[PDB]
Amino acid sequence: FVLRSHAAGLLREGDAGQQVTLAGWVARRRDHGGVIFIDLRDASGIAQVVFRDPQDTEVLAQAHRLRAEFCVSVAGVVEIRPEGNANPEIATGEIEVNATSLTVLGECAPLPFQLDEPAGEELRLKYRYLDLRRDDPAAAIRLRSRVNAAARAVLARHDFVEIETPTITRSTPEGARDFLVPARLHPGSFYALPQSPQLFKQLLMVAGMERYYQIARCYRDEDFRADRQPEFTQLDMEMSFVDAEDIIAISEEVLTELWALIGYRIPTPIPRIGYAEAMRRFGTDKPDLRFGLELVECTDFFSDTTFRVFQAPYVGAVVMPGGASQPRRTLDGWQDWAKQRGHRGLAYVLVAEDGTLGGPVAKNLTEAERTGLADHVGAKPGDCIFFSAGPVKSSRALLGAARVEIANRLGLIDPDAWAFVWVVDPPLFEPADEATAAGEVAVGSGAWTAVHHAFTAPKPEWEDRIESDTGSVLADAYDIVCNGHEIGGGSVRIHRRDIQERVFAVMGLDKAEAEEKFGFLLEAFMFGAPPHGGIAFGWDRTTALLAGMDSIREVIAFPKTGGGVDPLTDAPAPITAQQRKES
Ligand SMILES: N[C@@H](CCC(=O)O)C(=O)O
Ligand SMILES: N[C@@H](CCCC[NH3+])C(=O)O
Ligand SMILES: N[C@@H](CCCC[NH3+])C(=O)O
Ligand SMILES: N[C@@H](CC(=O)O)C(=O)O
Repeated sequence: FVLRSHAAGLLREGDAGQQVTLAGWVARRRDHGGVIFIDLRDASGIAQVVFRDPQDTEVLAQAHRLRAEFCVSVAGVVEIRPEGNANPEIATGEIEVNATSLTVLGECAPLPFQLDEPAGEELRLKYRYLDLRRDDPAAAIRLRSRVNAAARAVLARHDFVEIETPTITRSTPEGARDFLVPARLHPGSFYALPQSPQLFKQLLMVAGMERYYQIARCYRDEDFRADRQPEFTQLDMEMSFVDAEDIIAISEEVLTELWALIGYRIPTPIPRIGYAEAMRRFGTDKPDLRFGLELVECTDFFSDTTFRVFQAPYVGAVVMPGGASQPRRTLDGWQDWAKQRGHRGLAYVLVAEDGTLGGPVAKNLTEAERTGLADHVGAKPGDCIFFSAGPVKSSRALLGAARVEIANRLGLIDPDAWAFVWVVDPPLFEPADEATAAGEVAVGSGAWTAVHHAFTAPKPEWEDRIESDTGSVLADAYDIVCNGHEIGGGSVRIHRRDIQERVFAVMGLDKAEAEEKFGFLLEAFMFGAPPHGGIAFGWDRTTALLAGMDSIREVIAFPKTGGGVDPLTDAPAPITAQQRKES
C-alpha cells in the first residue's frame, strides 16, 4: 500500500487525530504490561508507536517480532500521550501512534553492535551501513552534500564552468606513486589514475574556458597519513589572465560560504605570512595560530656558551607557562615524546619561583647565559623552556611539533576557534634527497624537485635565476591553512615552453625525458597559452573541519582503513586465471 505518507520526526501535538502511515526503523522496543512500545526512526527523527487492544490479532503476531533496527511500515492514528508519558528530550515529546496495520519490510538479525555503544575501527567500517544509521555519521555525510552545494554556489556566481576530466589517462606528478590500470587492448602498456587534474585543467585554460572548477577524485599511492586516503576528493579550480591575488580573492569567497553553513563569518581577507617567516616563528609551513608559544631563536645567545650540544647552526626555544610545576614523570615523558620524533631529545631548563634557573640545561650556562636566558625567551617564574638544537629544519620541526603538544597539555587551544592563514612565497625547489627520505616520489633524477609541482612558476623576480641559485628561488605559490591543517594550495603556472624546460632541466628531466612524459603540455604552450593559475582544496579535511571530526574517514561514506584495507567489501582480492589473462 502507501508505505509512507508522513515523517516520523516532524509530528507535533497539533497533528493529533490524523490517520498517518509511517516508514522507518525500530530504534528500541519496550513491553509494559502487554503493550508494545517502539521508537520508529526515519531520516527526519523518531516518533513513538503503540499497540493497544487487538484491533487485528494478526498485528500483534508481527508486533511481537519487532526487534532493534527492524525495518517496518506502520499505519496508525496520531494521538496525545497520556499524562506522565511526555518526553521533553525528544522533539515528538507528546504524541504517539495508535497502530492499526503493521508490515515487516525487512527483518533484522541481532546487530554486530548497538547504535548507542560505538565499536572499533574494523567493526564500524565492516558494518558502515549500520554505523551510518547513527546520528553523528549521518549528519556528517548530509553536511558534505551542503558543502559541495556551497562551493558550487560561489563558483556559479563567478561564471565558472564545471568540467569533468579523464581518470583513465596519463601520469601526473604530485609527489606520490601512480595507481596503474592495465590496458586490455594494449598488452604491456598501463593507464594511470590521476594524482590530480592539474595537466587537464591547464589545457582547459589554453582552450579558452577561462574559469574552470571540478570536484574531482584524485589517486595517490601515498603512505597512509594525514588528511587523505589513497582515493580522495578535491575542489579543483583554475583561472586565466589572473595573478595570485585574483585566486586568493576567489578562494576566500568559497571558504566564506562554506563556514557560513555552521554559522561562522570568516574575517576577510585572511591574514598572510611568508614561508620563511612561518617556519621562523612556528617551525612549520602549516602553523596553528589559535595560540601563541612562538619559537624564540637563541643562536646568537649561545655564541660563547661552552656547551657543545648547543654549538650548532641553530638553537630554538618554546616557553611553557607554569611548566616548572610538572612532576618528574611529566618531564621525563617529554624526552620519550621527543625521542619518537627523530631527535636526541628535548632539553629544557626549569625556572624556580625565586627566579633561579634549574634543570639539566641550567648547569651549562655561562653566568651571562643564566642572566639573560629567562629574559631572552620570555620566561616567567615557574615556566619551562624546551630547547631544540642542531640543523635548522630539524630543530624547527622538532620545536614546531613540541610547540603544538604544549598547547594540548596546557588546555590552551579553544576548540570553538578558527585560525585561517595564507602561507605565501614558498621555495620552488627542495633537495631530492630530502623529499625521497620522507617517502615522496621525485620529479627527476636531479638534485632538486618541486615543492608543490613541477608546473609551478617562479616569481618574475627569480625567473632569471632558475639555473644560478636554485635553492633561493621563490615560488608564485600559496597555501591556505586552517587550525594547523593544510586545506588548500595553488600557484601561478608556467605557460612558456622554454621556462618549463628550464625548470625540468634543473630537476633532472632530460630534454627528451620531458617530451616523452609531458610533450603534449609543452606542445600546447606553443599555441597561445595564457597566463593562468589555480588552487585545489583538500575536500576531505575541509569537510571534517566543518563537521568537527578530527578523522577524515568520518566524512567519507565508505572509507578504508590505514593501508587500503577495506573491511566492507574485502578489497583488494586476487583474480582468476581467466581474468589475469587480459593483462
Ligand atoms: N538532527 C537530525 C536527527 C535529530 C537529532 O539530532 O537528534 C535530523 O535532522 O533528523
Ligand atoms: N512519499 C514519500 C513519503 C512522504 C514524504 C516523506 N518525506 C516517500 O515515498 O518517500
Ligand atoms: N567566464 C567568462 C564568461 C563565461 C560566459 C561566457 N558566455 C569570462 O569571465 O569572460
Ligand atoms: N595540483 C595541486 C593543486 C594545485 O596546484 O592547484 C595538488 O594536487 O595539490
